[PDB]
Amino acid sequence: SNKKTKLIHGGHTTDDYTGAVTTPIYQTSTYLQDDIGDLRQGYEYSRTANPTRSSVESVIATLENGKHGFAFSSGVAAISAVVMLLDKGDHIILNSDVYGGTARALTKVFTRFGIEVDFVDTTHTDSIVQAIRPTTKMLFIETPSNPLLRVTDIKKSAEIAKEHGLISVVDNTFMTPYYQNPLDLGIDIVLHSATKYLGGHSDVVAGLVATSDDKLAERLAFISNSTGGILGPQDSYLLVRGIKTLGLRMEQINRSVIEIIKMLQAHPAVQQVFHPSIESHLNHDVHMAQADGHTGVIAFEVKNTESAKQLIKATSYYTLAESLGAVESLISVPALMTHASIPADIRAKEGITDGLVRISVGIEDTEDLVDDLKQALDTL
Amino acid sequence: SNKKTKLIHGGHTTDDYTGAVTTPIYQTSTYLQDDIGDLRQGYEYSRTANPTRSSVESVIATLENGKHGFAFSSGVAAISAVVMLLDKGDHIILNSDVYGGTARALTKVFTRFGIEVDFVDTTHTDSIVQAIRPTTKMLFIETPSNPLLRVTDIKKSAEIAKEHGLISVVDNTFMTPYYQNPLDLGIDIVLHSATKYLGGHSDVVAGLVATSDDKLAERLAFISNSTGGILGPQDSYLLVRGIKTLGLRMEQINRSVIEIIKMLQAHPAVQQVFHPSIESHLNHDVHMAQADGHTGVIAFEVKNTESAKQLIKATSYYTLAESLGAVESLISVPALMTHASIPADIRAKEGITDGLVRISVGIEDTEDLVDDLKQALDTL
Amino acid sequence: SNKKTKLIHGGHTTDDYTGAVTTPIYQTSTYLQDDIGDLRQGYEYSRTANPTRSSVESVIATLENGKHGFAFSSGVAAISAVVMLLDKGDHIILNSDVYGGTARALTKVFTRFGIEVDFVDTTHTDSIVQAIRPTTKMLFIETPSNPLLRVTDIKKSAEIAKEHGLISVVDNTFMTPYYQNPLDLGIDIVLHSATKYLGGHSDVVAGLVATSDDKLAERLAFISNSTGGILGPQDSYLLVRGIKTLGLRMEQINRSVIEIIKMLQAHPAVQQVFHPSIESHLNHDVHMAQADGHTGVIAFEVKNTESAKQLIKATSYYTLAESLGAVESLISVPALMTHASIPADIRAKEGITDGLVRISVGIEDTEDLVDDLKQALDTL
Amino acid sequence: SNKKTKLIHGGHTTDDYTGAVTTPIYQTSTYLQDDIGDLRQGYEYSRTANPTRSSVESVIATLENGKHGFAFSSGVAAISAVVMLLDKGDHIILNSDVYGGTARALTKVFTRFGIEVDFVDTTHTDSIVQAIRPTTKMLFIETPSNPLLRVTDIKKSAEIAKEHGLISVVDNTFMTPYYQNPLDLGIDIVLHSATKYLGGHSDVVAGLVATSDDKLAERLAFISNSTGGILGPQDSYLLVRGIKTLGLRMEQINRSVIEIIKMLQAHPAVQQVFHPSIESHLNHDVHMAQADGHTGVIAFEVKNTESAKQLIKATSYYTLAESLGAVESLISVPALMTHASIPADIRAKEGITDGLVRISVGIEDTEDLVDDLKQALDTL
Ligand code: NA
Ligand code: NA
Ligand code: NA
Ligand code: NA
Ligand code: NA
Ligand code: NA
Ligand code: NA
Ligand code: NA
Repeated sequence: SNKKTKLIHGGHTTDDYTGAVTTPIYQTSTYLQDDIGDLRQGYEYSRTANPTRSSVESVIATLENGKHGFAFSSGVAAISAVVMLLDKGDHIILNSDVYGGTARALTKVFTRFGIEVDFVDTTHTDSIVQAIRPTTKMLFIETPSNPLLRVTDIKKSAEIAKEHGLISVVDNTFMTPYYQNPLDLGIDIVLHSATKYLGGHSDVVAGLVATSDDKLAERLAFISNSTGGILGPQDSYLLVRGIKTLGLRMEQINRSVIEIIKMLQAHPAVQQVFHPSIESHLNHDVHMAQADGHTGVIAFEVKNTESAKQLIKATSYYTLAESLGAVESLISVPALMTHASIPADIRAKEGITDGLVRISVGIEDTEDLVDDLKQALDTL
Repeated sequence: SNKKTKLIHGGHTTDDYTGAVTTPIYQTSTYLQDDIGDLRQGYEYSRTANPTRSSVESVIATLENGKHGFAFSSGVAAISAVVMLLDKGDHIILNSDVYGGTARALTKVFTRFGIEVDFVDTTHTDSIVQAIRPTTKMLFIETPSNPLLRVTDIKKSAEIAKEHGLISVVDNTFMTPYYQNPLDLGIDIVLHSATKYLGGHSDVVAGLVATSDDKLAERLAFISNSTGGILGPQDSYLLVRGIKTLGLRMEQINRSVIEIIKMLQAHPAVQQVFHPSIESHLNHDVHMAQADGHTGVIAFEVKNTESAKQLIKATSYYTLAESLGAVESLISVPALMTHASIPADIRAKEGITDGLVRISVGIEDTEDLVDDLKQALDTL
Repeated sequence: SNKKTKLIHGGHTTDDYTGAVTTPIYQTSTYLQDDIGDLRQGYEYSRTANPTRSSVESVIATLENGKHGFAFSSGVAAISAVVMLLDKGDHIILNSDVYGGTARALTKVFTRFGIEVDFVDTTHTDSIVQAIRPTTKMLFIETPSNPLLRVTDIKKSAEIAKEHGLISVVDNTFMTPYYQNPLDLGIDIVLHSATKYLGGHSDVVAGLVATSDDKLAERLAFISNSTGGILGPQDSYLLVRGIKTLGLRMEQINRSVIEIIKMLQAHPAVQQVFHPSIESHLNHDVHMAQADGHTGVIAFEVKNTESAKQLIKATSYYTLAESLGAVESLISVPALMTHASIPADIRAKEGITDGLVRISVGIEDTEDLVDDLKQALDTL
Repeated sequence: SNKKTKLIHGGHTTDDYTGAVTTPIYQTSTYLQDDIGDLRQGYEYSRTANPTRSSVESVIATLENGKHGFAFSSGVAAISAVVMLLDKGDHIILNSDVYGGTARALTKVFTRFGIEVDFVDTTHTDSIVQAIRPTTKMLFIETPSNPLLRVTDIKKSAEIAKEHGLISVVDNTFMTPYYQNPLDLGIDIVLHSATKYLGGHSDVVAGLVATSDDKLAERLAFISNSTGGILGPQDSYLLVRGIKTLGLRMEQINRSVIEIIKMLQAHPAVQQVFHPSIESHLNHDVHMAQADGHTGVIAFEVKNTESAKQLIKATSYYTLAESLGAVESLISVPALMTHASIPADIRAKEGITDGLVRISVGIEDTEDLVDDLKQALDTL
């Protein structure tokens, strides 16, 4: 019925054979055949299918109201699988500030295979309509984006994509299936870095893909079986286990996000704050129309580089590390850690100022996270 | 010094920190930074590098006398990584009977990205010289091949490749590093389905790549980090553990192979036998010059389909399943299980007769495997 | 600072060496010594100590405000370890309705070693004072108990134990460290079946023990090293990971418990309800004085056996299985599943009527659990 | 049929449900019941039984020609389980130089429960007959023993035990089921530290017990379920996997043992050598009559402490660590590492001289182990 219930009882995460209430870990590569071609339960070679991976795939399919799930060895492997639906000469539109790893994959790997890529500001959907070429076959959207959390209208992107015969894809990592279901809004394919919120415990690198399209599912399965970026059984198990608490975690993260944003907007040592919950944020109405909660990623400006470094070292409960979506709260400085190769004045142009801090809110006590960040800001 | 010693003491498979005599399993995605950019031991994000994966990579690099190792989520992911060294318009030569999954990847995935592929009979190396085009950039060789175990001269293929500016690649799965070291013979890149002999226990799907070329290594690392077909830490650990016994396993397998081949050549219900140890086999001299042992895969002809099915069901110690390189002995019928989509008369043309049986010799008692197969053959 | 924060940042659950933000899994048995007696980081043999087990032990010690943690292969192994602090001729007081496995261990195993055991109603602490013999050395208390949730005054039990020179022990499984800290109230030793709430995901059988007493800790360590009921590294890792969400899980469980109890008290097909939150419950004041939340175990009477079976099969979100403390809600009938060997009229005497149902509330949506149970009750 | 075959095909180590050729890892604690009391495949709570543990138990039972297997969290937990077959006032005979952990368990833990223990020189079996008291109920034998490898006649010990109504137990760790089967010679119970050869890779701490006695099996199962020293599923899986190569490993170890002993007997810097293969060894005939191979543990005298330390640091392929039975060769000095608490002159009395070195032969190349040890000895 309701979401927290569905997280527990949706999908196939028990053992039909023994009744084990958790998915068995099939640390195995091949399977007995009773006769040539007779598969006991459909399995014959773990790259093609493995029952633990199948359990996690059924989970992501159920949670996104899709029909088919796919588990890859990482988020970028999921993305490469999806991009491989295209041929040389095909063209793909991506939102202009898409994830750095996504941009790198497209422009430094797939353009060598004749995939053409255009980055557009999808915050106005007519931008998409202008960028459509006769060779465009895919529209690829993150919402909200990193690290400034730009929101893209998912439903309109889906309509545009259908009208022009495009495969629509949403990287739903930041929102998770708990808050935003792109397939329900007409999108062809939804994907996730399960490395982040879904696994939720910073201990699995994994990607997940869901679709309701039988033909797209068949092509994805062919690509996964032929290029082989499959998730292993132990990581699939840890993913299923982590997803059990997704709702509780995201709701705690959201309570802290609201309180932390109040604090940041009030504080003198903080200028601009980037988050879709702020009513002045571009397309705040749109986000509210397509999601019923918020991501735990916030960005905000302090004065300069050394204020940011001071902030990092003054906090007791914000940890300096890569990734987002941990049980710990994480802090980072994009201009030094993710956008450092970009020349400084294009960084400034894009809003990636030297004092832009990104935090990924964890599940610590709300008041502790507010107080710790505020006392650290008070030293600036 | 000697090979069985090197299998135990070569590579980094202990913990410098605690002294643990086995590699710790780093079931983790990200890493604390003491300062922005200060990595404690070089780690920052598990897709880029993970210390358990690093342990297995150092093992494959050491065992092939290379400098750089790479661990992928499967053999075909290793192969796709290597093929992605090429650009649209580039051309690759493969041996004509290359692994079905390899052929499928190249002709149904990578040709859509403008990679051109030509299959040649590399058992005569001048075939390679004839097939070279101005656009050829890669030469890809399995030796010996599946399921008829054709041998290709590795050293001459390396010389040819160097003279024409080609990246040379050997799929060394069937021989393993214990018996055949392509990098020692001038090959640029060696790869493995570690799913088979290296893991050795039918419980990991994985690929491994080694090279001595710094620039090729840098490009492989970039491709692995951007397309993300990485092996997880638990599977890397199981790989290291399985490789410990590789020498003992391969030597037992070889003792049984010699005895089983004597039996098969003597038996009336058996026609042709395919294995590089037979002195009448094409390029037997070449194989002996480039390897100091044998693969555990044998193929042999019985009369027809139902003799093969009878054989399978009469044996007590040969198991009907996909894959090769298990501790169990495995039996299969290519014409029904791996070449069934090919029309019957091209199957016959290629030697894939309806009675061609393939066995992958395991580590059971030699006399038991000889006796069990012979008594099963005696029922034909 | 606050509890949800302490769950994330308390204890040692990162890797000092690589910075890995999760505890490495040391799947290892022994450790290199640089010189005879020189242990690099204190490890020499995994039974004596293993760094993953050490991580989980530091977690349980921190969460109970103790000094020493111990991880055993199960709850009953923790209990046997603690009972082995005694010698033949020593006497132990346990609360009269203690866990069936505990009772069985004491009366069918340890009495054969000359341990004498007396069961008393500890809901009145003067019962303890009456039962003290000159040979009594241990007082062992669960609060609240299974399946009728009797509450025992922990602080008074501690005072009594200190005055008469007894080792006081509390089985704190049902409350978890999130809600009840016996060591803070003077108890010598606190233990847990981490199989239940702490692991929280029905995928680890494990026990945990914490103490602040150096001498008791030394004796426990000696017993653990000599009788060897240690938890393995993979299970220790899964325990640490599960404990991360303990607070969020228990708080969701508590919201549903309050609402479900309102429903049960209102429903006509339900007679008595057993839970310490009910103000009419014996020692409700005491529980509130020693805990700041509630267990997720509830018991309640329906009419008879077949009403209970009907109830079980009418619910969609209550699962029929052993154990408690899962993410799923669990349902059971003690008179058939845990007290079936007791004659029927002593069952009735004790309150274990044929219609007594026990539910362990999970983390599903509150309204779904209320509605599902109520609609199932409405069919009676 | 033959032993290497039985290691691969004996026991239940595949999945009946999916056909998976390796045992699934049931990382689970409890199991769905279709009706109260209806267990789908006999499982209801993982402490009582877990299907991965059941797989390893069936393996040890098959390999020792027993009927019932039991897997414990360590060797000493197996031993404590077996000792708990006794009651206060019962008396147990152990061989005089039994494992230090065994001696410590008996004399410092179980004597506090009224178990009486007598150490006798079982190398003459009439010693056993002299030590029998009216209260003796158990006879516990290691053969060969640590670190001087004394041999005890197993068959005569069994006859003696049966005639006087004693439960006979053999710690068969050093020989493994591959070479010595005590149950075949009349022994009631056989046990193993699977931490050593059976797991074989220094990455599992575990114990295994096998018996053919239904009543003893029922009592062991009751003790295991009530005191809870169970092996977890991941460790059970790693045990099954390690046992696959037991025969190949032990045979390599034995080839190196023979050659190393020739070297040691010839070398001037080496005095006495302790190993049952030497024809001058006490009860060499007896060992040959009850085993068809040898343990990989050897002890030998060098001059003094600093010759032993020099030896350790001169070898390249002998590793300084606790335990025995690794793939690596291990070296140790009992007088400093296992017998250091014993006063020096009783050490000398027992033969534990300051220059007594113990090596556990691994699976490195034979000639490398001979040459490395000899060149290290040549520096003395
Ligand atoms: Na939505
Ligand atoms: Na649709
Ligand atoms: Na070679
Ligand atoms: Na070279
Ligand atoms: Na408390
Ligand atoms: Na105290
Ligand atoms: Na024997
Ligand atoms: Na017998």
